[PDB]
Amino acid sequence: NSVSVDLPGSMKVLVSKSSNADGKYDLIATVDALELSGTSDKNNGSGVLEGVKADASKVKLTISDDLGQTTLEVFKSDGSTLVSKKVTSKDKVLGDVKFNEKGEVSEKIITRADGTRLEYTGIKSDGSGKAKEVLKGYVLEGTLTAEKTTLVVKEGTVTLSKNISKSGAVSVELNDTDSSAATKKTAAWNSGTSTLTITVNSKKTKDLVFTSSNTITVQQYDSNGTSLEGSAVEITKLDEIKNALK
Repeated sequence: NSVSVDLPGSMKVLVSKSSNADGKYDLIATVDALELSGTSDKNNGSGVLEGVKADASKVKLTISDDLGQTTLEVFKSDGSTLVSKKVTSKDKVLGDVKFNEKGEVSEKIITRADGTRLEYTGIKSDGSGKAKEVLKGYVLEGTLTAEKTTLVVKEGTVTLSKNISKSGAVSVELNDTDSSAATKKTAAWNSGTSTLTITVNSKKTKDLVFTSSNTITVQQYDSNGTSLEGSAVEITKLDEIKNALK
């Protein structure tokens, strides 16, 4: 009979213990009540399974040869145009994509391995849309273009912009429309340490670090402006980011 194999994306597939006359393995899977079935030339659970929803939408589950990745697709009833695609990759990142009546991407939600998310909605043919990053404790809102995602926090005359390039690189900037040189904030970005250093009146005031854990930390310089003091504090609420910009 069969062997159960654990899949990425909280799924299971049952694979036949031995092969058929063609050398092939039977695959069976239930996905949210829908029975899928398939045949594979490998013995490990990898391969393609198919089924059809009660509304006649076609479904396909594709499991990569190394079991690292699953793709779950729903199609219109003639199987030609995508309706939804959910891809869990070997680093457990999820991409959940919705398509327009013409099967072109309209919405994409990325869930990172740590549970933080990028939510892109109202995606248009040029790759532009609306964006939101959902972090632990707070959300950042902005826009998407084919160049970059730009999330924005505003506080007084100060605008902080977090940019995620098309390839995933982060960079951050600060603009202040204050003209009083005593009080106007400016900032320099170090992409090497992923640190935004803020300055007021030729004195460093604080370092904002945009971490590889998708957190933001704040650490103040001493009253001189010369050197850091105390220790970095993790932002836990959008107000604490706003405070850092005061």
